[PDB]
Amino acid sequence: GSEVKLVESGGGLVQPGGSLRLSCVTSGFTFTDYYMSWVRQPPGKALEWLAFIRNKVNGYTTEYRASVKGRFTISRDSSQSILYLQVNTLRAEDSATYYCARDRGGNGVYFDYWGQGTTLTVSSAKTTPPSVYPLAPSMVTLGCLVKGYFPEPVTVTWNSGSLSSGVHTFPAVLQSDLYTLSSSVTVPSSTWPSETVTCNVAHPASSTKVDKKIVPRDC
Amino acid sequence: MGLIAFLILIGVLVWVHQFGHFLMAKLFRVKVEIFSIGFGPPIFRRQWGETVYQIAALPLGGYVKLYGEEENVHDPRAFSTKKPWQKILIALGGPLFNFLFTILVFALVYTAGVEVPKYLKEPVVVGYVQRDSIAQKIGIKPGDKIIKINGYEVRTWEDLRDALIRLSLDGVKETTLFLERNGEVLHLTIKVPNVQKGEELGIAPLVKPVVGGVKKGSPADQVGIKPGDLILEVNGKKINTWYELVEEVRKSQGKAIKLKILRNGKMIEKELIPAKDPKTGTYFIGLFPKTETVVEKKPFGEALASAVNRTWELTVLTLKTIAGLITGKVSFQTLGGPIAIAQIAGQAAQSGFIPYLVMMAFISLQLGIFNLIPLPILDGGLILLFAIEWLRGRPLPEKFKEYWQRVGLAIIITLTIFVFINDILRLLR
Amino acid sequence: DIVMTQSHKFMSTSVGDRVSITCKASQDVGTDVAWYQQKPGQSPKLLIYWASIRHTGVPDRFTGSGSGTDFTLTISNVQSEDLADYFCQQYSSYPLTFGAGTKLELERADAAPTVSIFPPSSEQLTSGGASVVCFLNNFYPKDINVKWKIDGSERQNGVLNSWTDQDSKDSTYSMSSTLTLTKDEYERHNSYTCEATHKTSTSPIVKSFNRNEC
Ligand SMILES: [Zn+2]
Repeated sequence: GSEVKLVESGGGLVQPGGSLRLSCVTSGFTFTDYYMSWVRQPPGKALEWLAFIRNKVNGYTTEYRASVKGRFTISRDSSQSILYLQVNTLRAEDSATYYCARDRGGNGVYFDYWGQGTTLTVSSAKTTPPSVYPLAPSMVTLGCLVKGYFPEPVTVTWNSGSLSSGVHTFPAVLQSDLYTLSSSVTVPSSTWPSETVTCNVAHPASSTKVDKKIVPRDC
Repeated sequence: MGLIAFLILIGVLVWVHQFGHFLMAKLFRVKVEIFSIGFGPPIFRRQWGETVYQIAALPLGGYVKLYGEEENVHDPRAFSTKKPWQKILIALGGPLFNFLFTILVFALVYTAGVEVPKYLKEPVVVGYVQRDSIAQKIGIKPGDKIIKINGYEVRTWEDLRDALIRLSLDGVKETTLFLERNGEVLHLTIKVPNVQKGEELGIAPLVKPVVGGVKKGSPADQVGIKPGDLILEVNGKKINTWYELVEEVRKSQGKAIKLKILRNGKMIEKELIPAKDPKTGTYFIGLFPKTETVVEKKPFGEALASAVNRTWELTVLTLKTIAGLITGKVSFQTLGGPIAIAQIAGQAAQSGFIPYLVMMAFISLQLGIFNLIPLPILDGGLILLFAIEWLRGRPLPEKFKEYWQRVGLAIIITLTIFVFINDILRLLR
Repeated sequence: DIVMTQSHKFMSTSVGDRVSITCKASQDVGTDVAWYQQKPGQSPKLLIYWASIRHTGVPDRFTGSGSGTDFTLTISNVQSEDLADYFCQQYSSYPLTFGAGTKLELERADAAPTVSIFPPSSEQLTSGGASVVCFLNNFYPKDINVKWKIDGSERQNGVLNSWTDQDSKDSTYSMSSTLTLTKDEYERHNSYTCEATHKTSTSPIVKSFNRNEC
């Protein structure tokens, strides 16, 4: 039969104080025979177990982390191999990647197969397109600065993809509900400004696609 | 007591092996000269005719020297002139004598009566399921009776343990399990745990709620719970299994506990405060469960038959372990070196003498099995040499003989040092 | 509750070596411990459970050991596909808890960073903002500290330092620092310096420019 497979859905951007339900579609194994859980993985932080639910022979009982009891609810579908997780009273601390997982049958619950995960962002900030500014002054380093956009992600290429060697794209930083990201490229001084160098920035959340040619300045 | 017990154990084992060699040799008109026990400088020797007995300083091993073993001596008493089949019998005498000794001591122990926990013979009834374990996960309610796994039909807990260890050695993962409750044989697909490395099925036998001991200085000892007394209830909760008392203490987590103790016919509402012990942040009561054991004495003929069956089972298990080791199934760290032999012999000696005897039987069987593998400078390699000479009709080339002996000496030496450093590693932990 | 403490957030190693990742429990958990591996952009994957039992399909290079509180994951003969995050987990008592994780860093020879400074663009000055950017490229090890002294005065305020992960091609690190000011503040000073202090140099590498010269 098909191999173990788990696919999560329901993530995205949600305002604080709202509610939603996450879904986990499973395949490749008898669904009613394994424990299921919703361990979460926030960005750059340790894993936090949320809840797990027992099998059919154990009455489908649930166990919860004490901090989320009364707030989060885990459940299974009645006639389909789908697991659900209802979440309410969302706050900014709940923004994380939420993982659905199948557990082994050994002693004590551990998680033998994980889904791809779905990312949830909880904030009141308004979607905003970015402003892209060039930064211009052997090997010479140029770059592009993308400032004042929301939400993630933003993709950056150089010369429509033809310039890939020596590219450093730095992770975004948040400040006052607005992100800032920068990218650098290093080219030989014999190749610029004799040939053009243009950075391309894409922000699909606002259907933004800007091209910015870096021309040299006075200093 | 431990070191001397180890010394005498190794001495009697090597004496039995070399005595079997010597008696088989004397039953074929050969002259024995060296009866060295162990190695190093011989501590003391006594001469009696051709047979000069000695005992040496370092008792790790032991070897015997005969007349005309491989020398080109045509004298009839020379071992080389003897027929290959008789030489094979001489080689086999050692392990055969070890096996006979193991069977005899096993039968003697069985006749003298062995002390085993009573639950090991009662019908398999699950009195307690460990929380969120394989038994609970598959759906084994308490009070269910297991009647069969895979395959070995099970009737006794000992049979279940033997079937589990055999299944783990065989590397079986999914196993059919016939379990009975209210006249329902509900087939289940259990996962065999790797019982070799420790994990178990999480099934507990019925245990009566009675205390057999109390830690001195424990709060229960200060309250007045003397050993040998049964406990009726805890805070009025109806408990009929000691494991349920354990669960109640675990869920107490430091709360004041009112134990209704049946003190040999009277009820005492003892008050205890089993708080979170600072040693591990856990409930502490300093109690000991009352273990129950029974002594069995099989009939002499039946005891001998049971000893033969147990010897066959242990030989099969050891052969399977050897096969797993040669295939990488079991790691090399499980080998028992002489220092491990010393420590386990001391443990058996402090445990008693009947456990000492059965452990002596087991280690003698292990030695006999080990000395049978095909390997130069081993009680098994010369069998291969003489069989090769017999089938080909001519002796092995002398240069090839020297090469074989040298490589055998080298491999034996290096494996002995490897198991030695394994013993030091075990001592470290 | 039970806390799984991984003392090391980063660990350096080379291909073919052996690594020992330690994990310390708050209390006795016996052997009810599992270990997981997570590669960037992928889900975690269980390698070992019960302290020493290898999962099915896991190569023999991964070994676990330890009992009580000081469990250890040893990786003999480190391969290139093991650059990932490794973390422990206990299931002796509820709630289930994980370790903070341990990232595998590749060793290589030291390298001084290439520092570049960029003044604000005319587009941003036209918008009313003023950002000065300092790029620090291809340095090793990752430990560095940057000060934005402006005309001799400290400017700790307004710094948004950011670091990348280890480069998958040359095993180096890069970092970008953006000092954001208002237009009024940018025009009230002259020299802008991004002095970079790194262990590869006893004295910091200094790069600066003056707006008055342009
Ligand atoms: Zn021998």
